[PDB]
Amino acid sequence: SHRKYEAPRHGHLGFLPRKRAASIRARVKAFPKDDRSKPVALTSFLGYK
Amino acid sequence: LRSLTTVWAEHLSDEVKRRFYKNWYKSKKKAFTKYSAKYAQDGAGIERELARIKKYASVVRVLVHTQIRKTPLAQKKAHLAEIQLNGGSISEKVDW
Amino acid sequence: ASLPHPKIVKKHTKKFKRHHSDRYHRVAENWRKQKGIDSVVRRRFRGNISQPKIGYGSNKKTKFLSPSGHKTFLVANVKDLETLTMHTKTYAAEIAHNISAKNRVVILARAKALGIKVTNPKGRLAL
Amino acid sequence: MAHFKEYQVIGRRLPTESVPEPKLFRMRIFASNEVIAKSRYWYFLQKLHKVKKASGEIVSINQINEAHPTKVKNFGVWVRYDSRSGTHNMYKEIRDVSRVAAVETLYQDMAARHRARFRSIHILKVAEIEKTADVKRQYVKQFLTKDLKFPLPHRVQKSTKTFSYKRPSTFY
Amino acid sequence: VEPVVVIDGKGHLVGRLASVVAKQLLNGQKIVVVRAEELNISGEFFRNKLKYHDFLRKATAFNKTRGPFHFRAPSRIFYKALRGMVSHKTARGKAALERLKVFEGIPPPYDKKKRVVVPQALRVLRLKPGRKYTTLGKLSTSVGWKYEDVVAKLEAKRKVSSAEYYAKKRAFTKKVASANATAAESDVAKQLAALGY
Amino acid sequence: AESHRLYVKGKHLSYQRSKRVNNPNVSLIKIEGVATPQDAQFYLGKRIAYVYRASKEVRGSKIRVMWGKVTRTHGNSGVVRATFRNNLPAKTFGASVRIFLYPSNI
RNA sequence: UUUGCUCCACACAAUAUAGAUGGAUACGAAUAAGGCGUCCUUGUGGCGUCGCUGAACCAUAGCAGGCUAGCAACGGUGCACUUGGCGGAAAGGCCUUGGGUGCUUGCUGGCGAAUUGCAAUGUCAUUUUGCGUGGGGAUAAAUCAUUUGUAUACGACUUAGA
RNA sequence: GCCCUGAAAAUGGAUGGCGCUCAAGCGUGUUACCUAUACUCUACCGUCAGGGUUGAUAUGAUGCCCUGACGAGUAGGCAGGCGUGGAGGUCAGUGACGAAGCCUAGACCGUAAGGUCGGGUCGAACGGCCUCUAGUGCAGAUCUUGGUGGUAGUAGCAAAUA
RNA sequence: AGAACUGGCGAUGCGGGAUGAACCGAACGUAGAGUUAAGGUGCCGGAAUACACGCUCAUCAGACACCACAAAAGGUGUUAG
RNA sequence: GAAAUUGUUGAAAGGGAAGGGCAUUUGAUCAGACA
Ligand SMILES: [Mg+2]
Ligand SMILES: [Mg+2]
Ligand SMILES: [Mg+2]
Ligand SMILES: [Mg+2]
Ligand SMILES: [Mg+2]
Ligand SMILES: [Mg+2]
Ligand SMILES: [Mg+2]
Ligand SMILES: [Mg+2]
Ligand SMILES: [Mg+2]
Ligand SMILES: [Mg+2]
Ligand SMILES: [Mg+2]
Ligand SMILES: [Mg+2]
Ligand SMILES: [Mg+2]
Ligand SMILES: [Mg+2]
Ligand SMILES: [Mg+2]
Ligand SMILES: [Mg+2]
Ligand SMILES: [Mg+2]
Ligand SMILES: [Mg+2]
Ligand SMILES: [Mg+2]
Ligand SMILES: [Mg+2]
Ligand SMILES: [Mg+2]
Ligand SMILES: [Mg+2]
Ligand SMILES: [Mg+2]
Ligand SMILES: [Mg+2]
Ligand SMILES: [Mg+2]
Ligand SMILES: [Mg+2]
Ligand SMILES: [Mg+2]
Ligand SMILES: [Mg+2]
Ligand SMILES: [Mg+2]
Ligand SMILES: [Mg+2]
Ligand SMILES: [Mg+2]
Ligand SMILES: [Mg+2]
Ligand SMILES: [Mg+2]
Ligand SMILES: [Mg+2]
Ligand SMILES: [Mg+2]
Ligand SMILES: [Mg+2]
Ligand SMILES: [Mg+2]
Ligand SMILES: [Mg+2]
Ligand SMILES: [Mg+2]
Ligand SMILES: [Mg+2]
Ligand SMILES: [Mg+2]
Ligand SMILES: [Mg+2]
Ligand SMILES: [Mg+2]
Ligand SMILES: [Mg+2]
Ligand SMILES: [Mg+2]
Ligand SMILES: [Mg+2]
Ligand SMILES: [Mg+2]
Ligand SMILES: [Mg+2]
Ligand SMILES: [Mg+2]
Ligand SMILES: [Mg+2]
Ligand SMILES: [Mg+2]
Ligand SMILES: [Mg+2]
Ligand SMILES: [Mg+2]
Repeated sequence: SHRKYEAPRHGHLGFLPRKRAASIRARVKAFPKDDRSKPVALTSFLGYK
Repeated sequence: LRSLTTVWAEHLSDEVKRRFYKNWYKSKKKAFTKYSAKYAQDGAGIERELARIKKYASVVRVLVHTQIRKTPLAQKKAHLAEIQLNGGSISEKVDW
Repeated sequence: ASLPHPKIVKKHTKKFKRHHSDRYHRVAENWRKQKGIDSVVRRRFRGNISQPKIGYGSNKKTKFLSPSGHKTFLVANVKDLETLTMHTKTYAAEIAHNISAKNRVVILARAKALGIKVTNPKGRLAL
Repeated sequence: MAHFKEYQVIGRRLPTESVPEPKLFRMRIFASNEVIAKSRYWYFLQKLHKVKKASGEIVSINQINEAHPTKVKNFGVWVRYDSRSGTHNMYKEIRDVSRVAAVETLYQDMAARHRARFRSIHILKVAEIEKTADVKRQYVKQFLTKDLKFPLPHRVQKSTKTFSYKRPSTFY
Repeated sequence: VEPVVVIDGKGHLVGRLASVVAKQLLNGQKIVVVRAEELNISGEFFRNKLKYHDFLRKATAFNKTRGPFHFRAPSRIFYKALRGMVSHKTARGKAALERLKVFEGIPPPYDKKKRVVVPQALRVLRLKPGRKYTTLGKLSTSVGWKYEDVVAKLEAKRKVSSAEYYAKKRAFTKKVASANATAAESDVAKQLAALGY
Repeated sequence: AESHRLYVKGKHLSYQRSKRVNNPNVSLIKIEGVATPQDAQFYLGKRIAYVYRASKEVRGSKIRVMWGKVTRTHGNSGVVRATFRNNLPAKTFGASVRIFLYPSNI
């Protein structure tokens, strides 16, 4: 009929589904834009917290 | 974006080698043993692959893995993963 | 071997099963008429089963003939069998279901002599 | 309403004892068959005279053929028509080769430009504009200028089968 | 007619191209459609952009998954137009659709095969000159499509190779004509003229 | 040589039908290369075979045939109506079909 | 786990088919403009020509295409081989070299065909699979249980174990 | 006249949908074409009507033969029939060499109610015809009694310290 | 909500109006062949992407009776008077 | 020693029910008539 009072929803819908991940190693979905004028090197690294 | 080839190093640490397995102890550990042979023959095949990466390919990533044994952890099985390589020029990339 | 007759035409060979006789076991297949008020079947809405009606009735001519041209006549014994003696081209004897095995062989044997056809000549045939 | 013919129709009031030989009136009528024509005739007569069909008679019906059917002509046309909120007099000019073709496109034009159907129109006059420079509507004078010529740009030829192996061209 | 008909999308009117493709399937004719990004729609770009957003907002209120799916790619805007012209929930319908294939660009096999056109859906034969229309590629790239640039690139590359193919061919038929000529006015040739050849 | 065909290629289109009711007793055939009812007035009468395959061999072959004939022309673009000995299966809509040249009139 | 797997070859069996029956025959771009040929000063160039549909082009004769001979050509084509090159959008296909070999209806000969009885698709395609033989080649792993806790309601996940 | 402004509602959405712009839109004209249980012709069923025909020595006179028209149907009327218990008559009916019952995507007759056969199972009685008689035909009535399911290997089997 | 005359629905399927008690067409024995009604013929979908003359371009065009709505008032858009 | 309902064996079908109508393919199955 209409809330009555207004509040923000709870939690962010841009993080669904709130599912277990397919892997312990989260995936790099994106790399830095490439500038081919610079020397060659990695763009990421592995380690343990 | 579509993967075209992968070229691999000749020798591969047991650390990576054992990521390719689920029952390492019981296994004959034959992983990459026919591949390793491809170097023998002058080099021929690994070249044309590197060579073909060079010719086509919009991007190049490197296959690297952690030295998990240099780490106090228990799990002997390392982590392997692709890292995009940004320094200049496709060919300069794959040489690197 | 029967009187020649016009091509026997059956008009609706499919059996008229009861409505929903396929839907609940409690409803037998035997034809029964819908009397209900709203009913699609009684109302003849495109799509449902047909109902028997007099249009389907068979040619006065070929009605009652079985494929071979002979009206069938149920038979209990030789006396019965013999009522067909002047009508071999028109009737065929069916031997009654409760006639014994040794009595069938008499009948079968006499029908042969009389040139009378038998529709079920392998009943109880002690082979 | 169809493909037209033009008819002379002649009618008169029925004769009587005291008034034998009543006056006789004629209309040129544009209809598609003689049955519509005769009816149309009585429609307008009763818009003019004390008569109904019941108490009057058709004396003659004759089709009139165009005099020079392969001569181009500039027609002037006068019409009365009914709109959704009023009725109206009007003048168009049509350029064709017979009155009968002319009346066909008029009826078209009225239906197209003014949404007027057949029931709602009254042709008043259709007459040949004898000398140009009495032609008045521009969409016609346009076609009287000397040594006239024009292209027909963007040719669309009609394909006779679903696929084509070329790629067409609108040259012409 | 042929076992497969390859249609060059370019210059065609979506819904007319769809309408004829549908029928052909249903009648047993296999079809692949190419360069679907060079497809046309009447109405200026903005109109079909607004129409596309209209489509864009229909979705299952409880679960936007189950709801209407919106494909942004030119081939697929196309396929949609098509599918609606085919009774796609019937087996006979599924069957006809499997005879279809749509492509942005012109990928292998087909780039060396010949493509045809459909005059009754050819914009430059149909649209009144003056009317405004829309190119699928530009329409799609404004509703999410990601690959206009990479198709353009591959095409320009394909377009070079085929310009050669051609040039060679034109070179060779020039010879062929010159032969078929060093042999006109011969007896056999005059004979064939008589018979319409 | 390489062509041995003595028939004209053809297509099982629909059954005769309304919007919402079909009649399996009449099939509608599109005859390759026939575009007008006048054009199709030629094939009226010609016999039609729908030739198909099966797994059980029979009278010798693994090839069976449904036979029919063209009976009238249908509509404005050379489509034709035909009846068969037994109505055609309806998985056949879109299948090819053979029209012959007999009974001949030339 | 009673000799298993894979690629190549034919063989037998099954199995099926959304529907072979001469050929899917490749610029691009424009449409109030173009294609082609030619010349040239190479250009938004000169000159010529074409369209008005693929109603085309190519192929097409021979026991569903048999057995044979010759001639004129030096051309065409099929097949397996071999030379060099191209194609990554799904390249998985295109072009080129050279010898071999079949066919050639380019032209001219010899022989054959019947009785399938006046029609009856009259069987000439390509799908998947199963099992023998033998010509190449190859010689694992996953799971249960056990175990870790970066994981967990149960499954799952993540470690570890000659 | 068409178009545009005037023109604001609640799940996402409806010229029936796709989609259409010298229309696949609006007005109007001209042909062709598709298809109702309707119309025309034909076969067959049944209903009603009009004729014909006792003449034996062969079989239905409620018959047989010619002809014409018609056919929707709730409530409701009437008619001709199907089926069950039991009774009079009859067929000198069936049957332990297998009655009755039960089973059977086997056969056959009837428009239908139903009727007949085969095969399996079974074990002591049972049927056709003319008549007589009724405690005579079920899907429902939150119907009566009995039996059986899905629910479901589910809720659960956790108070009283071990 | 209540009367008048007729025709219908109720008691009635069949074709059309996507859909729908009453609208349009047409009323039903079993069937073959033909022709039509109302309504249609781009594709869904049987049937001309048929002919012809105009009109209309809508940054919420329009698209067929019953019927699933729009009005006063305005426009130097465009058309014909 | 029926039915509901159940187990096994054989056969078949199954992209948000199943079942039904006209029609035909395919598989299985079967009557009759011929001489
Ligand atoms: Mg609020
Ligand atoms: Mg998972
Ligand atoms: Mg590779
Ligand atoms: Mg009942
Ligand atoms: Mg009810
Ligand atoms: Mg009711
Ligand atoms: Mg005159
Ligand atoms: Mg299939
Ligand atoms: Mg030129
Ligand atoms: Mg040039
Ligand atoms: Mg020039
Ligand atoms: Mg050509
Ligand atoms: Mg040969
Ligand atoms: Mg492909
Ligand atoms: Mg010879
Ligand atoms: Mg082996
Ligand atoms: Mg609207
Ligand atoms: Mg429509
Ligand atoms: Mg119109
Ligand atoms: Mg009828
Ligand atoms: Mg009649
Ligand atoms: Mg009645
Ligand atoms: Mg009784
Ligand atoms: Mg009784
Ligand atoms: Mg009693
Ligand atoms: Mg029998
Ligand atoms: Mg027995
Ligand atoms: Mg018994
Ligand atoms: Mg006893
Ligand atoms: Mg009695
Ligand atoms: Mg009682
Ligand atoms: Mg009952
Ligand atoms: Mg009960
Ligand atoms: Mg009940
Ligand atoms: Mg009841
Ligand atoms: Mg009960
Ligand atoms: Mg109980
Ligand atoms: Mg238990
Ligand atoms: Mg429990
Ligand atoms: Mg406790
Ligand atoms: Mg408890
Ligand atoms: Mg009532
Ligand atoms: Mg009614
Ligand atoms: Mg209907
Ligand atoms: Mg409506
Ligand atoms: Mg549709
Ligand atoms: Mg159609
Ligand atoms: Mg026409
Ligand atoms: Mg009105
Ligand atoms: Mg106004
Ligand atoms: Mg105005
Ligand atoms: Mg017992
Ligand atoms: Mg059936």
